[PDB]
Amino acid sequence: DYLLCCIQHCLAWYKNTVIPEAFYEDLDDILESITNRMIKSELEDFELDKSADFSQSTSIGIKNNISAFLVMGVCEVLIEYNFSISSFSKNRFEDILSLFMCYKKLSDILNEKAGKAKTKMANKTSDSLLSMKFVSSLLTALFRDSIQSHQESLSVLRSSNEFMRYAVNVALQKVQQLKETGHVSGPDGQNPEKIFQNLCDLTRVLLWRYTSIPTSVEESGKKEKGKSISLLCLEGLQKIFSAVQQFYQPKIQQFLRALVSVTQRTAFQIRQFQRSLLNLLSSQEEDFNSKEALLLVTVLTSLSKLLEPSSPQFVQMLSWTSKICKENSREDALFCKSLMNLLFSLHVSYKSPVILLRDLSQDIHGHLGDIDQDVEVEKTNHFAIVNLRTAAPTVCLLVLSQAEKVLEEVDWLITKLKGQVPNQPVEKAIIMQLGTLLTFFHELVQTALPSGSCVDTLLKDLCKMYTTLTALVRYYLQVCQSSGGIPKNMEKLVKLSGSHLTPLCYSFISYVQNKSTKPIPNLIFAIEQYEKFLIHLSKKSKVSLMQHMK
Amino acid sequence: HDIITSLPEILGDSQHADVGKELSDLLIENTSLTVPILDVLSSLRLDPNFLLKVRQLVMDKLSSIRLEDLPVIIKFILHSVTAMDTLEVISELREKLDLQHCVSSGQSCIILLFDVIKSAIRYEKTISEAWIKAIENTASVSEHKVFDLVMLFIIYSTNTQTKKYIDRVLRNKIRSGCIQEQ
Amino acid sequence: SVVKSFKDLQLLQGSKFLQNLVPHRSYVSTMILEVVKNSVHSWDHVTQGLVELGFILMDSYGPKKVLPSLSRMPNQHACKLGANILLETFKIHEMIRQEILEQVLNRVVTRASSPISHFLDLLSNIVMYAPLVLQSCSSKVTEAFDYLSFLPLQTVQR
Repeated sequence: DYLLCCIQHCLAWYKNTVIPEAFYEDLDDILESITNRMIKSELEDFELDKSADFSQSTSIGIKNNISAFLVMGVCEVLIEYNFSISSFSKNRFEDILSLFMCYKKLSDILNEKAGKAKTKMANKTSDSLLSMKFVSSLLTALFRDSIQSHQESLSVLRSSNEFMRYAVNVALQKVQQLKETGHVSGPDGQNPEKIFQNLCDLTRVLLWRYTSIPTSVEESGKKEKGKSISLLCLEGLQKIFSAVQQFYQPKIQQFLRALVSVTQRTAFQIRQFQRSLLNLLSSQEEDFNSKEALLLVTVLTSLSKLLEPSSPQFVQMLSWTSKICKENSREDALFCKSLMNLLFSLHVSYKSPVILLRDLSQDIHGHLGDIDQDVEVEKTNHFAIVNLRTAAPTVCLLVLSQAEKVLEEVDWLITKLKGQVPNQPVEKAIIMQLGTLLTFFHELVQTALPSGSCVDTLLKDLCKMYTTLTALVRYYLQVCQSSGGIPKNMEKLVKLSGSHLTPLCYSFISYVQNKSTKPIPNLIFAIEQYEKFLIHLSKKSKVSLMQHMK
Repeated sequence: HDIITSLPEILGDSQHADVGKELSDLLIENTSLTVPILDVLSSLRLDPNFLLKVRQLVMDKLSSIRLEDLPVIIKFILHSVTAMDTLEVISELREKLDLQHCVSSGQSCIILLFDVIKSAIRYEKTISEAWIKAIENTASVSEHKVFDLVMLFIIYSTNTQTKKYIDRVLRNKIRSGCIQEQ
Repeated sequence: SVVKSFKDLQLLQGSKFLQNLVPHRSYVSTMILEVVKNSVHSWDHVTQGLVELGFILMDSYGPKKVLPSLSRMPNQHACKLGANILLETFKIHEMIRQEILEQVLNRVVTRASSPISHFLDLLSNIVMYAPLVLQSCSSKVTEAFDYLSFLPLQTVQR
């Protein structure tokens, strides 16, 4: 296999470069003999599938398994050779098809034998030996090329759908290699620029197959609906974009100039990708390939890292995303999760999300209802991507984790403000966030969550809320002797924490404990510490904060 | 020198042991051909036991080597040192070496020596702690030699985990009436 | 302080709410590098601390868990501070070459068990920048070639 790959690459280099005397023709005609005899070989020449079952128990099965992998690689190298001779001969394409049919026979035999035991060997998902240069060439030729001198002879290769999914699998494996290592396996997998150039060319090809030919042309079979070529090309897209951001961050502009700053380029591409997602969604499919939707939001998430939070295209992105969040239902937890993830990540790097957190909690409280079974609330108006099976297990964890991040940021602010002693507007913004978060928790505590990680995480975040209030009143204990008095906005906050939050905290602790270890004691420890430090402050502030308490 | 160095391209993988025997027999015979022989023997296939025997066999002969090779021989001993024989071999070396006998001629060759050591000990930690245990464990004889100061200084200059360790050791030594002016 | 630097900056950049409030204060990373520009003249006394520092950043926050943001980025940025310092120094303090170089190689050769990817990356930039400046400190490489027999293959090739 690997020897032959070297020979035919050497020989291609010898054709293209060395000639522009009586030696290379030896090897040519050797190769041509190997072609014609490897064609008319079949499986009892190599005593395969029948006499040895390639078994990972015996030595002879191991011999035949090693032999089969050698054969598969030989097939592929002679594919490359027969392609490399001529300008699109019919006969050579017949040879290539015969070789691939041999290879594909061996692959579906080995797959049965990796279907009896587990897929613990990474030896049938081992590399192809085909150059990435080659496959880029091959895929441009297969899909985009419509030159009539080559069309008649390529139309036999087009008819092999199996061949095309093999080809895109090969290209995906090269991409996966480049991600996992610094580089891919075969020849010119060590000059990054050549690898970059072949990526770009591939990207154009896979866009064309994605964009030109839709996915709703499925006339293959109902096993091929997770195996569409229009899906495989998009998988590469995702992996390409990640790989080139990861390794080739200083060439993204010259990467998009293959398909004015990065923003406008990327915005028009997004427009095409998000239109693809819109038309996918707007089809109104009841089967609903969530796979295709997931890859579209994944690629949009990968690309959206290159929109500046000050750009109008950023705001177009955000408005578009919020619109999909306000419109499109799409009943699959991971779909909703990925979209919400993108929206929040984008949103908060433009402004605080606590309005959006508040509206999502309003939806949760609407849909679920209350602990007391006598509060009729429905706020389904706020966000369409909120269901009975979605928002209760899944959305709660994300909105609470985001709220935890907010509390970390105000903790950092409070720590920095304690260490400092620009004073007043800082604390005004802090209490704005904390008030709206406090109404957010007031809506959440009323709801009935499932008994998994969700309830303990709600109790843990409310412990973090009381810890942040404790740090707040500690800084107020530091400052209230120097200044003399408390700002009026803090007095409203402590009234709202006394009246709204803490009673319903106790009610929710009783509600979680009645239905049939450390966190609920930690919450009641946190609330009593909150009350203690509030006693200290109400004494050392000359303001009565227990008339606001009950 | 030429034909010897040409031995491993010549031989297959069978007739190694007899060559080993004969070469070690030549090595006790002639001191001139340590270096190229030791090179050869790192390239052929031998029993570890044989290596260790030839090691003790060269090192007994360690005073008996002209300076120029002395570098490369210690080079060998301390690339070839295992983790476990460390303190014996160091003790033997520490005994057998002098920094007194040799002495433009003496100093350049000695300097190369200390370079070779610096390398060995830079690039392998266990020599250092083992080395000091092998002076510290020889607290007994008031009579300890030039090497031992030179080597503590050096290790202080290099790996710095040992500095406290060197200092306590160097104090215990001075108070003990070993270590002195002359 | 430098870990601390990077935690602060990371938190800000992930978060616009803090960016509205806080004035962009220079970060310890940037200040050190400015020391490093100013170092050129007469600061023989400063440079011997830099080196100690940079090899402490790399040695402590070299990668380990493959042989995430929190265990990765303020180590990555720590380590990658390291390299920036020591490259920048190696441009201008021509007497702490063979003391960077010889210490890189000293952590190259023998370990081969701890991941040293970052160190060869450093070494590539270092040499590339002026290899003519390692023909003023050359013996230290050629005495590290004598350990090439004992080294894993990626190490050696790379």
